[PDB]
Amino acid sequence: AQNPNCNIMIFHPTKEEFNDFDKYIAYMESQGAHRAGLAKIIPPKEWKARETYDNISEILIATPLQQVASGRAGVFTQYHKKKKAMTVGEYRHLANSKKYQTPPHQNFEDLERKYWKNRIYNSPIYGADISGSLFDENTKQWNLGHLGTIQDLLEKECGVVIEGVNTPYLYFGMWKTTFAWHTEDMDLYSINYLHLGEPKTWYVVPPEHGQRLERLARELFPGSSRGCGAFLRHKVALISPTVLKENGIPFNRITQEAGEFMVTFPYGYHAGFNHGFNCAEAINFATPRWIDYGKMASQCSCGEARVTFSMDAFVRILQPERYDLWKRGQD
Ligand SMILES: O=C(O)CNC(=O)C(=O)O
Ligand SMILES: [Mg+2]
Ligand code: NI
Ligand SMILES: [Zn+2]
Repeated sequence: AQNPNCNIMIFHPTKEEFNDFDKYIAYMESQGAHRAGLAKIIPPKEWKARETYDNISEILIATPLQQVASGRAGVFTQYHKKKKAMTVGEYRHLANSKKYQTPPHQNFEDLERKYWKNRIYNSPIYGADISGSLFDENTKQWNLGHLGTIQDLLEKECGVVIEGVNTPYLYFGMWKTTFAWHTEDMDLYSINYLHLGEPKTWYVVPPEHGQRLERLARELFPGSSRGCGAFLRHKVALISPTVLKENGIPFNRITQEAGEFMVTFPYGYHAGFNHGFNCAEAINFATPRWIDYGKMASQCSCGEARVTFSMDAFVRILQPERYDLWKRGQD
């Protein structure tokens, strides 16, 4: 079995290997990359996402989210307080202000220590979940707006045509902005490109061990767990690496830098934080190997998780027994 310790793998495809996206995902899996839940892909030196980032300041962040924490430094939840609209240029200035800017630090490890010590005492503002793309239309390789759609993959595998669309999303971050522990909707893959700015640190649990994270989370957030049998779908819970290690949960960590892709694999729980002002683009995708994970994915039906239009058909076709309860949760 390849990669039996479930380490995060890093790939350096050649320009020729960068042509065929599906083929390269399958190659990475042939080497055991999916066992980690997360892989890094460094593009060939000949590639670029677009020519410059000099003209992005007028993008609007219609609903910036202030991420307010509750709990203790290593075990907390966050809620999202909606703020007034602002442009990317306004948000960049805010990120760089004395109130929000990255503190002085020695290296990524020092900054990680500072994150986990101090995150709960601040409320950073995240420009997350903005429909759109920063890839040039002429970028033909690994262009996240030109991937094969999940609806087409379902149709190709299973024969059933379904409604829905699959488009990317932009994330404008600042120091301490946080993504809570989660798997993707319907335990899909994700791919994330860090277009510009400061790094993003990731934590990940191997898919084969995801239920160990779920059992810990039920113990650590006992009210939330009574509320909902899949409350990690709410995307609000944080658990630090120190707490994971104290509880014997297998995990790994890695820092993504500008110009790098990350891929999350089906049922790979992940969480992390931004180092300073940055912009990422991400989208969900599927392969043939995903279908069995989609059929088995948990679902939130308590009302909280509320999701996109296109999840309806995935539940309806892959999980017909759960459909009626899940849809009640949507309504
Ligand atoms: O970058 C973020 O805030 C969160 N991203 C992801 O969870 C992802 O790409 O799958
Ligand atoms: Mg602009
Ligand atoms: Ni994700
Ligand atoms: Zn729920």
